[PDB]
Amino acid sequence: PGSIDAISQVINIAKAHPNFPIALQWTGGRGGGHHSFEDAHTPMLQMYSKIRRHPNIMLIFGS
Amino acid sequence: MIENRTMDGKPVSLPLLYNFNPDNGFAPISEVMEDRNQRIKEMYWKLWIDEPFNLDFDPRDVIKGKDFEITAKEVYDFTHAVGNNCEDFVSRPDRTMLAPMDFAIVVGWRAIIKAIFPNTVDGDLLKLVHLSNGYKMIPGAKPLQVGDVVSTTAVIESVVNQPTGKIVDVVGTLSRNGKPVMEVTSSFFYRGNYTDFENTFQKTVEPVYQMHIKTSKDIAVLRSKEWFQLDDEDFDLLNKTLTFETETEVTFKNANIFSSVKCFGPIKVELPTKETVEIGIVDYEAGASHGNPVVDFLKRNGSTLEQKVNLENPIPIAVLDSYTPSTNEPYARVSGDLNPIHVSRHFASYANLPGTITHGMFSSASVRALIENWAADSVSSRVRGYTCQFVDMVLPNTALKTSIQHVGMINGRKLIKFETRNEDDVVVLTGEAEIEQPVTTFVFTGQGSQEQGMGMDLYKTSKAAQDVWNRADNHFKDTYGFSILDIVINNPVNLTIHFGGEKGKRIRENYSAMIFETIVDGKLKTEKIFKEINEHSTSYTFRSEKGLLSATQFTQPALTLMEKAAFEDLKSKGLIPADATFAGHSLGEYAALASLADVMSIESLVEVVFYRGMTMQVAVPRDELGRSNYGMIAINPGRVAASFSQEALQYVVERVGKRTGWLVEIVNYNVENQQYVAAGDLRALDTVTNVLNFIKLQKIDIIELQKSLSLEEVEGHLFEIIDEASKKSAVKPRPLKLERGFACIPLVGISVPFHSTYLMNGVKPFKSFLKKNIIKENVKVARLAGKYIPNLTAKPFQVTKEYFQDVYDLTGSEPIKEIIDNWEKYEQ
Amino acid sequence: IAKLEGAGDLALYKDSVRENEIVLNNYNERVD
Amino acid sequence: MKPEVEQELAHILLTELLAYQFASPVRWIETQDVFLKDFNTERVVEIGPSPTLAGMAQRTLKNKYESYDAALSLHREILCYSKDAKEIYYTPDPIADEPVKASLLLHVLVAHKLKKSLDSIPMSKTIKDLVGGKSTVQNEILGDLGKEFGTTPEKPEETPLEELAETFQDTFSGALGKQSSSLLSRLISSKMPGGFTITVARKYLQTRWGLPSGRQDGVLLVALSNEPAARLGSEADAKAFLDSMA
Amino acid sequence: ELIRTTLDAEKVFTQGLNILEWLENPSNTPDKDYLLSIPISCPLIGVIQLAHYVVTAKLLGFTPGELRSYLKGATGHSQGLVTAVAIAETDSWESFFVSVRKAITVLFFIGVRCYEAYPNTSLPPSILEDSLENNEGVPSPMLSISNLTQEQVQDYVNKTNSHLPAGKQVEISLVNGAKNLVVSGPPQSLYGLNLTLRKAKAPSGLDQSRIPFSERKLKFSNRFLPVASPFHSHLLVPASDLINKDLVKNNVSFNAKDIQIPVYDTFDGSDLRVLSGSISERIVDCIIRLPVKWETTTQFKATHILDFGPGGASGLGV
Repeated sequence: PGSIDAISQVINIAKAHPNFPIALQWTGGRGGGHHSFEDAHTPMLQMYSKIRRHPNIMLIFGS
Repeated sequence: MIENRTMDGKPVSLPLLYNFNPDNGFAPISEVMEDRNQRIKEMYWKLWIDEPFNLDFDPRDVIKGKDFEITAKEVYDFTHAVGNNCEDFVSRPDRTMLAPMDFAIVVGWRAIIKAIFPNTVDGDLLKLVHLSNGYKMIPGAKPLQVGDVVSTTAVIESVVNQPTGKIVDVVGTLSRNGKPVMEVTSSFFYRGNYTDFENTFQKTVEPVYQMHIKTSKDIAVLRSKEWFQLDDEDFDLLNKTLTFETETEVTFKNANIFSSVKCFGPIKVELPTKETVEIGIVDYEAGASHGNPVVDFLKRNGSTLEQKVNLENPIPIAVLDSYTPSTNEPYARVSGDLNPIHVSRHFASYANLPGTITHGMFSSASVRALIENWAADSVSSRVRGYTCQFVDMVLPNTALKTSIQHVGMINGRKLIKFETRNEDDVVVLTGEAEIEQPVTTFVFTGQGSQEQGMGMDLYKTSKAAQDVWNRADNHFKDTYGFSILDIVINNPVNLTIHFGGEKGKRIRENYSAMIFETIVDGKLKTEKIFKEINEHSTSYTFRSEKGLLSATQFTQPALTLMEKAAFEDLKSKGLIPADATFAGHSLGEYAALASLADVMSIESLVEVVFYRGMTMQVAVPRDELGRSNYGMIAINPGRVAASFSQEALQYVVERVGKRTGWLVEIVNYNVENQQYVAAGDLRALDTVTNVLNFIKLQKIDIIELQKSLSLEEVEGHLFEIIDEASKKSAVKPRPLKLERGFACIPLVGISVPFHSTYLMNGVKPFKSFLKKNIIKENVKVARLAGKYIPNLTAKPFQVTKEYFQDVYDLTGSEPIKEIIDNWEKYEQ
Repeated sequence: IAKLEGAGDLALYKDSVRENEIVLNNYNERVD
Repeated sequence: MKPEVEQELAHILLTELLAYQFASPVRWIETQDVFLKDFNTERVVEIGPSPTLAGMAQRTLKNKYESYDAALSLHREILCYSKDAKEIYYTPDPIADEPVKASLLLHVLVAHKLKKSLDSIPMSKTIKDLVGGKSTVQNEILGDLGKEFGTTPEKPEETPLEELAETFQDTFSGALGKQSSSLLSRLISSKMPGGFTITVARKYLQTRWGLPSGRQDGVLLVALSNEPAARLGSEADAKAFLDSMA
Repeated sequence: ELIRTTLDAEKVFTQGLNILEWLENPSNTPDKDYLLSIPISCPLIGVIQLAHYVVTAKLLGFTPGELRSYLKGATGHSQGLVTAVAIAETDSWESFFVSVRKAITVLFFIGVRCYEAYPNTSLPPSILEDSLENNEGVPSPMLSISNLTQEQVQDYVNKTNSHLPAGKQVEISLVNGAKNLVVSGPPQSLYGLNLTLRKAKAPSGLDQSRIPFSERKLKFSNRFLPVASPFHSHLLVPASDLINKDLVKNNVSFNAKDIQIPVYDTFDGSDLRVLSGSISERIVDCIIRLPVKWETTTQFKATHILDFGPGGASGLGV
């Protein structure tokens, strides 16, 4: 996911399939290749709490 | 029947007596009525007045209360009781604590209420209704401060028996250091049947009424009236303004017929100087009459000094919810209105009231605190009079819903009108307030915006504009043979005046009289403007390219009228404060003085400003066609460099003049370090736009490299920068197209250096023209002093030596210097 | 825009509608 | 000084001030600083066709009167005659079945929780704007939209109802659901359709006006936002209610 | 009783303090504008806390001493530090009303003496109608700025305080979160600050998803609080001295040996039980003078936290 709205869309997919593992590859705009306009930190601080409510989401940081 | 809530704790007892007659057994109990009203008074006297009890004192006589020192303690308490939060009453540092005007009743009460106690004004105090209370600040007087010692004096105005009861009208006068501050007006009602016409009277002070005697069948009417005594019978009344300061004693014999009518007072005339003088007395006396004819006359044939004018549509200000408190003990503590019907359930029940009712004065103060917050932008001093009608009674813990409306104007004061309703939707309070507008300055624009049809929207609608334009247009038609309205509406390219006929020869003599003075090599040189126009001339044509409305002599008076007509519309709607300060920018000053100080007539104003526009057309030699060698540029000294100030420009420009020997000066000081205007020789303006084009790019900071680094080498540095631009700008085509540079923009159209020393020469003729058109008699000093801020001296106009001295230093006038020399015309 | 053009944070309202026209051009290129 | 004389001299001075006025520079800096400072003018009125001197007063006030004004708590008004006439003169100016939209339902749910009319809420406005004060009601609205539409965006009280209505419109299908159903159940029973319950109230619409299930719900939701509150006598009146709502 | 004993209370408490009457008979209750005033709202917010601590203790079949034995510590935000220190004294139902009496009297002198120091005056209606349309509250001496770092807010107050003279200057008063702040000072001066902040905030219906992050307008809330005094401000320093005097007169002191859990000072975060000076004098400084660093306060470790405060969901708990 690029943005907060996309992180919300991932959470909703991991809610729908609570046993299925889901690697949430969070990337900030500072990444090489096609990139977002997003900070690496700010959106994680806002959504981390909500993400960790779902144990099937394995949370991977890059960029 | 006992009151426990008294002045000194010692409870107070009303002995109500009743005859028990067992012989009459249907109705064995009968109230003793003999000296019932003088038991009820004795009780209320213990509760209200602080003197030895005595009801043998004449109502007609003056009542005087104790001197009352205001203290922060008292004012603090009072404001919490009524719910008045306004900042002016809180103790902050520096500024002094004000008292609310409501506080007047706390000072007044012991005096005011004593007026309903006498034997001759006999009533059941338990059935007394407070009908209406009012405050009225005497004009000029500052509101009550916190150190002040305030004398009171109250006077019974009317005692009048009506069918339904007796109405007592009292007028309390608060005084500080010998002078009146405000009048408190209370109307009380004793319900009953009174036939006490011996002890009934009316002793008003009528509002001042003025008559302008214009005609001879106005003077012939006044001479018919027995009551118009003059000291000098031969005295000439024609074109005089008489003011009648009149008071009317009236005794009664019946409900409607008066036993005796008496009107009397000085008749005053306004002198040329606007001081008043007594030249007469009103002395009307009558027996059994139905009217005061004197006041009936002056109402129709005269006018009051102030006139309320209603807005087209009332404006809703707010709809607010005050709440009456659970108990009426705290209002009663600060006020000294210990009236038992407000605190004691038993006395309330004995007066047939629906409960221990809220004091009316509490409701009045409460609502006046909302008027003061929503209509005076929470500034105490602005609320200037306030008058309350008590309609229905209010019980504790009620939800009052007051609707406030701006309804009208009176001589710059807003005319506020409110009503208050309870939850049942019943009117409880109604009232009015006069509220000053915020401290105001009017500033009249000068030349620049001069568009076709300017001011013509306001000429369709406004009666007051129409007077201004129609008066001016008729003066210009009969003096200079053109309509200024045609010019403003149609903006023609050419305009031929014709000098045909009796009326044309007169118009031609007006153009031939107009002279200027220029420096022509050697000396001053008197000339006729319009040199072509001589006694054999039959026409004269005014030409432009674009339109005559952009030709200064037509622009100058158009612009000035637009403003005078805008303003006279405002004044007619009541929107002009009496104390407003004013200034105009350049030509602005004329509009401003015609408007706020009636110095000139309309006819004289447009003459002067036409001659001004004419003198500022001809002062420069412009040989070629409509093209001169002078101009003027607008400078932004912030844009050239952040450290470049009004000390930098005042040097650069003074040096460019002293160096190149070409006239350049700063003429407008507009906005500090942001807007100046320089005017002079177009060449010397082309150096200044290059010298400033230089210092922008070069970044050489005058103040840094000025007195700090190199002393009197600044002149060395600068003369170098001047001489490479100066001798580059001397080789242009004779009438040099002037272009713009980072800091400096050229003002298009302006072809003359007005506001410079260049036309200190063309002043004698313009001075002599003002002296014809500005008469001494039309100058009211009161109307200029400390209000008019001239352009010459940016110092509020004053008629003192230091002001004359200061003018001489800027002007070098001999008619001024000869006044300073013999400033002992203090001995007339 | 029309409210604020009645008279910063206007160049931002302008490139928010410039940007929507880039996307909108792709959608009606897709419908074609 | 005798008034006759004071007048003579004022006449002289006034004549000389005007005479020389065009032969000396216009000191409008010092002038501004006389009426802005030494009179504490709370209101400058520029009489003139354009607003030149009102522009100049605005710029002069900002440049060197920010710290002076704040320290007197002196609010100042700069009014041109040409542009601000209304301030100066005091004259202001004053049948086919369709499942319910989210944009209506959201409007009604918010309108009902604020005790306010279905048009006094503009849709182009955030939930934290409408109840800015009380934070309890804010969350209580978010709790209601939570039950009603299920899944919300992130910070829904920062996106305007207009904008947020769309985000719901996608994954919702004209379903009244938990919260809205429970609000209508109260509206009918608690108000005085004295005997006629939901089924009897629905059939009336469907028979008299010709409105099936989808459109039926839509009318009931507008009834919830225009709650009668006052006791109403009989069906005759409660029929006249449902007529005005439809 | 405390209105009669105080020299000129009755002039402040116009409509009295008979809270029995107001609850028994809702219609003889005063108006919501009197009740919000700090003289009558301080002590009554004390009551609502102590009341919740009662209905808690009773329904668990505890005496107040037994409930505070299970507490590992207690603390309070702003004026709650008074009903915290009172709970740390309590023991049995009989010697409970002596703690309550002590709490209420401290909370009554704070409410009285602070009103007299800096009273809330009427704002011009121009200011009021401007605040309501731009979705700041009714102006008040207390401005809550959500979603800005303490550093970012302290800039906007230095800007604002540059133009203002000493006794009108605003200051950060509560530091509730990293990005939750409350600025105290005169309501004119705070309206000043809200102008500076209107510049810097983004229109809510903009969409900044396509702008580089470090060029986005910051998206934040500023809102006047519904209080009537500026707590934790230099404005109230006059009162400090007069409350210290009117506790010695009502014979009210909190002593280290009587308070039997740690009570967390709301500035340092330290324990009150460890002090050289008067505990009562410090609890006044902490409400009147000193700011509230809530993070350094609530730096104790603990599995559970009980919020007795007013507001519930809206309260200090959440």
